[PDB]
Amino acid sequence: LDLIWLEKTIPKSTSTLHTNMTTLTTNQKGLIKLYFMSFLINIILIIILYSINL
Amino acid sequence: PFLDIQKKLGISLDRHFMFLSAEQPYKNAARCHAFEKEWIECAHGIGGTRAK
Amino acid sequence: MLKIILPSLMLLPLTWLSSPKKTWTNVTSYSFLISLTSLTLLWQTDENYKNFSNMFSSDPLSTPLIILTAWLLPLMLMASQNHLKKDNNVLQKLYISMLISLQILLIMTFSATELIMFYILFEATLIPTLIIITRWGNQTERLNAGIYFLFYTLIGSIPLLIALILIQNHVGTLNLMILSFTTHTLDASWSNNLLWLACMMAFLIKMPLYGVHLWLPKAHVEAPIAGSMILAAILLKLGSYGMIRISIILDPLTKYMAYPFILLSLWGMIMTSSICLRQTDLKSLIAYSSVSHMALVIASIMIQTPWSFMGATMLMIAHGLTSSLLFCLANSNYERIHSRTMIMARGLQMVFPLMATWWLMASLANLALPPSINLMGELFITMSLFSWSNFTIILMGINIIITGMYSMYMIITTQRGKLTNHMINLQPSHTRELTLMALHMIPLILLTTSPKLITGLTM
Amino acid sequence: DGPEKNYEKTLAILQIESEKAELRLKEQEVRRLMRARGDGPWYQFPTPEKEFIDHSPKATPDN
Amino acid sequence: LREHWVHILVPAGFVFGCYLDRKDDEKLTAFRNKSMLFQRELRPNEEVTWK
Amino acid sequence: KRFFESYHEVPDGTQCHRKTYITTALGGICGIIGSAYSVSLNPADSTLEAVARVGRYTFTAAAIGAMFGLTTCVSAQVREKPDDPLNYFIGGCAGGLTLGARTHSYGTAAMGCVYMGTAAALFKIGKLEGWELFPTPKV
Amino acid sequence: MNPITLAIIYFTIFLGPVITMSSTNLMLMWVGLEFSLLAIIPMLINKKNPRSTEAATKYFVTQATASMIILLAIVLNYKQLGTWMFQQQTNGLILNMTLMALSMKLGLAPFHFWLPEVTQGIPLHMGLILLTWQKIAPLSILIQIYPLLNSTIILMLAITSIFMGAWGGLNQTQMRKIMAYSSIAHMGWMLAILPYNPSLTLLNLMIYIILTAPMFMALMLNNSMTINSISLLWNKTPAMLTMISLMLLSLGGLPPLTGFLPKWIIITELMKNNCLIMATLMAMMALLNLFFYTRLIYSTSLTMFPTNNNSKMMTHQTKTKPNLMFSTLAIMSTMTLPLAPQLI
Amino acid sequence: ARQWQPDIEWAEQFSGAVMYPSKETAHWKPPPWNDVDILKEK
Amino acid sequence: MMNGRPGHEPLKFLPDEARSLPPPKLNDPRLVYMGLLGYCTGLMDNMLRMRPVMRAGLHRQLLFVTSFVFAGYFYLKRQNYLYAVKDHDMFGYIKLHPEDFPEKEKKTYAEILEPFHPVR
Amino acid sequence: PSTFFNLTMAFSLSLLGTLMFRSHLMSTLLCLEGMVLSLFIMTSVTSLNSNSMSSMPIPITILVFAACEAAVGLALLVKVSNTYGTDYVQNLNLLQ
Amino acid sequence: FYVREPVNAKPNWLAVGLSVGASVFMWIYLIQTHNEDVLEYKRRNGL
Amino acid sequence: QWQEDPEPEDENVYAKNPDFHGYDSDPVVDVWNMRAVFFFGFSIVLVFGTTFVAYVPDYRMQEWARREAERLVKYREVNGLPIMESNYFDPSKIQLPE
Amino acid sequence: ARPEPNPVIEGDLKPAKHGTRFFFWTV
Repeated sequence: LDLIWLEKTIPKSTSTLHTNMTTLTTNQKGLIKLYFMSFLINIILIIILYSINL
Repeated sequence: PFLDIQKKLGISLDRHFMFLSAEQPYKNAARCHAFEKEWIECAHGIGGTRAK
Repeated sequence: MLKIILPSLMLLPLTWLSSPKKTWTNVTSYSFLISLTSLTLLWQTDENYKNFSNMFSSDPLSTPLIILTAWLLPLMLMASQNHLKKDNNVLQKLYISMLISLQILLIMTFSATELIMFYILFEATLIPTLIIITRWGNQTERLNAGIYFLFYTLIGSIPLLIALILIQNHVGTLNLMILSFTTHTLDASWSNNLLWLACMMAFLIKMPLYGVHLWLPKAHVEAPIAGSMILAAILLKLGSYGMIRISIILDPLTKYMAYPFILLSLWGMIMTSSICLRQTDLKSLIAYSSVSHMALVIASIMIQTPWSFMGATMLMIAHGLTSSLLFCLANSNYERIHSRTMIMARGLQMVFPLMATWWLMASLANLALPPSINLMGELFITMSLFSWSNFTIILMGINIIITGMYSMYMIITTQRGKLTNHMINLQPSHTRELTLMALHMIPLILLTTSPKLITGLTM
Repeated sequence: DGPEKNYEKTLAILQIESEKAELRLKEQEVRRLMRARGDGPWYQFPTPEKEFIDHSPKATPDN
Repeated sequence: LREHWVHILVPAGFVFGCYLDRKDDEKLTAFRNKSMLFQRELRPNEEVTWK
Repeated sequence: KRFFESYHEVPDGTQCHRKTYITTALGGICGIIGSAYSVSLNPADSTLEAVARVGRYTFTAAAIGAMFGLTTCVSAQVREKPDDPLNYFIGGCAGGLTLGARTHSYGTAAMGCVYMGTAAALFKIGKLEGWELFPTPKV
Repeated sequence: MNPITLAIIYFTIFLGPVITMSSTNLMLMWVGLEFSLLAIIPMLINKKNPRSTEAATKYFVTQATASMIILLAIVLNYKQLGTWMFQQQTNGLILNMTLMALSMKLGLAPFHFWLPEVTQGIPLHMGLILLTWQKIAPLSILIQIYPLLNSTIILMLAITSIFMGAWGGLNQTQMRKIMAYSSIAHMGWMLAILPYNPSLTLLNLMIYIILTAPMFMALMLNNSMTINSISLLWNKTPAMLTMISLMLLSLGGLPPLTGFLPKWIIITELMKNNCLIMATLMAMMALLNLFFYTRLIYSTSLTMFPTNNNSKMMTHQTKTKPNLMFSTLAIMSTMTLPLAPQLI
Repeated sequence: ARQWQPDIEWAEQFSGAVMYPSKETAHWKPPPWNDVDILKEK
Repeated sequence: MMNGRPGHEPLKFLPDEARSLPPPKLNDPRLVYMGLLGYCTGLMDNMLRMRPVMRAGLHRQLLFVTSFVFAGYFYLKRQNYLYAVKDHDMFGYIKLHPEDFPEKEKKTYAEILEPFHPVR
Repeated sequence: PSTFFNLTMAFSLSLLGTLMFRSHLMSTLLCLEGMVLSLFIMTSVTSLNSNSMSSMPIPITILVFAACEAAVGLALLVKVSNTYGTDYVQNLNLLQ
Repeated sequence: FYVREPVNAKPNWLAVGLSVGASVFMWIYLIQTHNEDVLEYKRRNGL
Repeated sequence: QWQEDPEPEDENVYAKNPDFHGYDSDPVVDVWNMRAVFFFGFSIVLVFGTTFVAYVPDYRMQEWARREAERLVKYREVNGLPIMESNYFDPSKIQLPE
Repeated sequence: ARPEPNPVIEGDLKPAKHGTRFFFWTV
């Protein structure tokens, strides 16, 4: 319960959770086309966020 | 605006031409000139929240 | 209270301006006197809390600590004159100043009227501590330990920041005096049930609770002796002081929102006490001893009966002094032995006759021998806990039996048995080592003569 | 100096803190009111200036 | 002082500390004799109950 | 939009059908958006491969949506408690589990259960306590 | 650069934000934005290294399309109100465009991809200007129009930025990009309070400028674009190790230092306005930013990384000094907190 | 003995264009110190 | 916020109305802080430039301690005004719109039944 | 009237273009310009039917700034097919 | 001493006099401003 | 392997300075860093402090209350009043609800 | 018709009440 279960749950898990996020969020081609379309997606969603909450 | 260097300096390089009812060349009034006046002499001294 | 503080600040100029050879004595001699000025706050002929000025106050709960915070700076600077005597003359003056700022900040935190003044100063103490642990930490793992000490406290801290700004909007001032004389009764909603957790959780984290205490074993292990003394004696008690002043508000919810922690602490007290029973690193065992004896405190600052509170105030001041004494003597063995292992270094009394007497008295303070404030403290928390539910004696009864076993085992396998054959020969005891101890226990003997001063706000 | 000094000092500290507290709360209510009501000097957002409206007689008649 | 001036630094802090301390008292002087518990008429030749 | 809102209008634990449908849609919508960002950046190799990923993300998200909706609604009826935040937690608990499965990982199910459920529970509390999100400036 | 050209460009890079701020006719605000775009591109390619041309060509396309979108908003307004400037009546979509566009020039949230990459290919110096004297212009336009913008979007871009900035930063090891990521994050806080109390945006900016400007002139004193490079700071110049430590922890919100005030008052203002949902999540991941700040702390100060023998050679030679600005902006930044009430 | 100062290996991790290297990200290599790529004869 | 107030000086630092307010005492703790803040800037500079920390630039040390302080008096003089305007503005509104800020009268405890949650 | 919705959608169709590169930097720099024409046409159109002559300066200021803007854009383009022998965007992936 | 003699061999007598002299102008303006200020404040209000 | 120093041994400070007190290596600083620490530590803190703390008078009023009780118990018993009446705030003052 | 100008706060400035009322700043 000390060491592994109480270190794997609270202290270590939170360590693992975010690292995955950065890895997935920071693994970017670096190509402009990809990045830009993401700008396209954003414009679309924000257009909607306004639309549906008109 | 954010930094009113214009009012302070008294210069008016950017205000004289912001609405249709402003001085038109050769005193040729623009269209709608009958209302914008009526809609901005109304909202003068009354802030926007109450110009709305 | 600006004599306990301004003269303190001036210590920093003295550590820097003073000669490299004379820097140590100017600083230690002067803060001994700084402690003497601190003793003036104890003059409370009447009940009224002494509100020195708008921002600075001292009531029975803070006064017993401000004096301890001022007292340990001398001692901390005397226990770290050995290690840190191999430095470049500008690393020392940094360490000395770091120690000085801790009590400047800690003196103010314990002597602060506005709860957010507590928060800003509360969470500032991490900066000086993290530097002491990470910069001078001997082991490869202090970078890790520092991270654990910063994040566990920080993630708890931002919820308290939101909560205190929240009550300021709800009530209109975070002044502990007013908040007390004003009607702040939470309404047992689901949200309030969260507010309560927000305010208590940050305090519960630095007061190691069974669930979040892994930071303290890791931190004290690689921390230098001065950092380990500060963490055990003053740093952990910052969490207790906070729980006493913050639960003045959130009065109704803790009646039923405490069960989770109370049970976490009492079962935690048993398991933390027990793992002390087989832990090879001595500093490790003292740290878990600190978790268990602090798990008793969170179980008295939550039952909230007059006796609990001053049981808590008695134990916190007492255990603070005892723990340091244990951490200080652990270091003296570590410096000659060069290893934290408990199994090595057996038989020391045969070679260090007196340090062993200090070891024996420290252990008897660690376990509850009766003419000691340590026992009075536990006896009282035990009583109230019994009042909360007669069954509590079983769990607070397995802890007493275990606490006796590990406290004596530290004496039996470190200071008795046949001498280790030939570790690097163990040079005799310095007079500094022995005084650093005497300075810890002579006050423990004197306070036990008149326990009234450290009894808390309740009594 | 005495019990008198701290009792009277603590009451003075409470009056300053009580009065500061009442005012801080009233600010939040006044600031809620002027934002929505726009009837007070704060939160008076701007509209064009009539100092530019041209009231001259335009050659173009009827306007 | 042969570089012993350093000594005064800390002591001096105490003096300024007590001075600044008095300043606060001077500031928090309302209720000097209005504290119900201690409201008394000034005895002869006393212009301040507590200073 | 009058649609999604409906989820809230009828008391919780009642009309699970509509709840599950609505919850499934939201998840699916998020699936599409999520896949889109996942395809726009970190593109695929072939159009089909990416169409698949859209599908994968959409379904997984739709699933987490469904089980959340179903579990929370049912947990309510069975427990005969419509405003007990726990309901949602059980639901979020389940939702995470679906995510875990679709990712074929027990561990994810762990974090998923706790984190996801907690979040959903907070949504219930939020609605119960009238917490305001993205509030208009009222200073 | 023929010193004349240097003057013309620098004047434009400086007339660019200033026209924006001073004018009220939006058009004149747009060309202020346009001049900044034209002036910055020459400096960006000064080394003319292959990385640089990439940087400028991205910065330019991202900046140009956003500039065109801002103009479209002004053109549309002109039809919905004869005025050349946003008013209470403005169609909501008209304002939202301006938010997205201006949030691209400032590089906030889902449009945060260009900044980290241009911050990576430009010199440390032009990095500062690209991060701090080019944010003043767009923010001015937003701060002026705050009464009218949407509280929902801003918050979403705010929260997103905080997250993206934080998460991005954790992985990065190149300093230029760690700063680019921090700027995205701080920029997020700034835009969170804009709808509620613009005056605080101007504090959360200045403090960011008074924090980042010393931090970058520190990175370049030794011109280290790597943490490994900044880690050998202890050998190259030991004194800056102390303040580099505090400024970076100040950039994150830790309480004794000046950096807490912007986060503290933004949280106080958001709770005053009841966003205790949004504010809480922001503060929490704000704590992620300090983790990567402290990881750098570890490498540069709290632990001494191994150095190279050839470094002894650089010690011998007198180190060209850091300008005075470093000090005045390091102290006013690391410790002004005792003077917060006046600042706000 | 003496506070453990970081060895070469502790230092190594901080090299590489990304701290926490991904599946494909690790394949990348640190940017050239001169900021000028060797590129090609072109 | 406070901008848009009647009479606002469009680009002025501290309108003369701020004359009415008391001047900041030169030894105001804050200005004294700014002084120390300054001395430190000076000392820090010496350090970063590798000069004897305290015994060098004794002219600069003065420029610093005296630049920061100079700045203070004239800044604090203003910030003080800004805060003072805030009350003038705030208090006035409380009156001009009295009904909205009505002086309530609380009841004495003898009448107020406050709930008692027994600790037991 | 509708005339305006065609021009506005022209700008959005040009928007969709600049935001979706197709391996030709020149083409993009050419799409970008399609917007400026649409903005110039719309600004001129409304100014003309509002008889707002005080504003005609703008329709042209828009073009003058847009021309230089494009000049800068093309010099970057020439700089790129001097370093990579092509304007193709894929080449622009060093900053990853 | 120094092979490559230090550029800062001696003070910049100018840098002293504009640094010292500037500061003494600051004070004499600052202290003047305060007493002058006090006065106006005192008289502006009743006293 | 990189260049780095060979482990520094810890000196037997007790080999030279056989009167080492544990504070510093050179002897005079040693003596003057214990002659001032035992003194300021023990001689005028544990002694003068305990003297002052012992003489704090009637700390927290508990010396006053053992007399006030005695007069109250003297007064209440002789006048026949209950020694500790069962309601403190008088019932008359309280305005109960209906 | 025209609307009524917002009323005018009147009087003279007096040092702010109790000083900057920021968190714990006696000021």
